[PDB]
Amino acid sequence: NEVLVLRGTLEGHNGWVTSLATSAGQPNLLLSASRDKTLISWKLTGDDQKFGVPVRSFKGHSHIVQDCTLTADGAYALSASWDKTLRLWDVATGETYQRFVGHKSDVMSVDIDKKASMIISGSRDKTIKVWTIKGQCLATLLGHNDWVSQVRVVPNEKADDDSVTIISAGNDKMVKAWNLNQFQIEADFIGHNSNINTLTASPDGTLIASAGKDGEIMLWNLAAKKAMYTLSAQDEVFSLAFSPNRYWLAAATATGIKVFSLDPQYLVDDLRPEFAGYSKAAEPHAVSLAWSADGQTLFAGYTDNVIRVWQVMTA
Amino acid sequence: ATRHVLMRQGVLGIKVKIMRDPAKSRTGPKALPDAVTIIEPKEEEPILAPSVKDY
Repeated sequence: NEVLVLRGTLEGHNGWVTSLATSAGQPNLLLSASRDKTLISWKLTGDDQKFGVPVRSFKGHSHIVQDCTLTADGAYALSASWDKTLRLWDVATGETYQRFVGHKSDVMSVDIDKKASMIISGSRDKTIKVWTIKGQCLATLLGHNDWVSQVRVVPNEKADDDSVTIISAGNDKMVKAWNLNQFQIEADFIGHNSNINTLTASPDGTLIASAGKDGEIMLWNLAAKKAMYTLSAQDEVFSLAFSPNRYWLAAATATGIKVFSLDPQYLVDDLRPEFAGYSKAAEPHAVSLAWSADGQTLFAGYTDNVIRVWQVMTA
Repeated sequence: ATRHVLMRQGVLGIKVKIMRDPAKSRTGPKALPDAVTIIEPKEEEPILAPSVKDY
């Protein structure tokens, strides 16, 4: 039934959209990512023209943003980039509470646990490093031999003990899940055929996805740690997306979005629309995606310089 | 170098030009500006199926 219809975008950046972020406490309060050294804050007013007011740039690094994770409260935006950081931005404002420095090779990430505290970040030095909500390390993990690509938060409804769990990534072709308090050892994902360039997580504590340079999307549990639904999607995803509470997958496969539908096992609905003056090898192929925090609004993002948000509505 | 020889006859010049092994060196450079050198990647083994551990 669900005819998914393709609508007004929100265009704005000069470089190349490379993440994007579900606001995670004020789902308007969009908050978007970059390549050309900012973060254009887009409202969703919504009211039609502009779908819905590009109200704070935020400028820079010196170099290219690969991320922009919102807090558990959702008004404090956490940077990264190719000049070896963080720089915690204020969503409201233009400012740098705490330069977090220290890496060597080019952050690839950023994420924040359910209370806004013991943050993490991958790298190319081939680690990891915790930097609390101060430029300071708990510790500097080293179990991987590689470019560890991405790490995620998971959002726990066994109501949290308190010695918790997070995750990771990927040229050694593996994952590894680090107690976020005292980085202990828990399981990994063996097998794959090249680069793990992403992963994702459950919106309670028992779901995950990884993904593709091979084609296959190798799925989860964390609270079963057993390898799952093994799909086959040709090119790659660069750019994965849970609906929050539907059971819909969203990931941007080059080519679709393949909604795969992680219950039964079907292709509902592929969005490759809209398109004007190209030689293929121009599509202006994505690099970040999200599901309205409250879970409709897919904020579909693309290279080019035009975000193209595309919600699901009625038959 | 130029080492002035004061034969009888008439006078000379000598000129030597060593070249140094880029490796044997430490002085700055370890090559020419030309020399581009390459690894012969790695020898990997394919897939299996899925598979995971508990620690």
